[PDB]
Amino acid sequence: RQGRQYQAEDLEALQNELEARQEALSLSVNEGGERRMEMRQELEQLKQK
Amino acid sequence: RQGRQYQAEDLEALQNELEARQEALSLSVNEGGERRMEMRQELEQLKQK
Amino acid sequence: LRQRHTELEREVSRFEDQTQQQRQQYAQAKESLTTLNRLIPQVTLLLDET
Amino acid sequence: LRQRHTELEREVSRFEDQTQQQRQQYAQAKESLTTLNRLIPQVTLLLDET
Repeated sequence: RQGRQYQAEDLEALQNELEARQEALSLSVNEGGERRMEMRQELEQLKQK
Repeated sequence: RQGRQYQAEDLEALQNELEARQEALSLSVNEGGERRMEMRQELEQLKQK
Repeated sequence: LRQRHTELEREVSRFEDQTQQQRQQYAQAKESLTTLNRLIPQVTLLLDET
Repeated sequence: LRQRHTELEREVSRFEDQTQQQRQQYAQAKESLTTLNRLIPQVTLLLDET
């Protein structure tokens, strides 16, 4: 499902790798939405103007 | 470390509640950010006025 | 408008306090949940209190 | 300002997409981690491939 055999024989390290990925999730989203959210307000402002 | 003796006999409910509280993390942080930046834009408008 | 600015600064302070408190607290909750789901994600069931 | 609206819509589309994808893939990887540490949180040691 992720990786194709991908060292399943002893996969411990990959979990820690995923933790980094997990972290990059929040960042990658927390920024993203905010940005669009930012422009949303600006967009509204622009519309009002 | 969390709790002092905290239903270690059957703790799954607590993991579920903490997942809910992480959803709350996301909701609250996004709401606070959007509200504060919108009112910062209102501050800017008031400044120009 | 200066009174509005003062109240707006008060509101900025309130939002920042709320955001801090919630983000810290729920981050420590995140750490605790990670410890549970790592060390004992039903490893207690493997133990089963047998 | 309407041209600014057009550019803003472009940016909104780009960020919306990027966030959708990134969150999907990262959530799937997160679910993969959960499946690991749920089905096999070193439960392979109890399996032990005996």
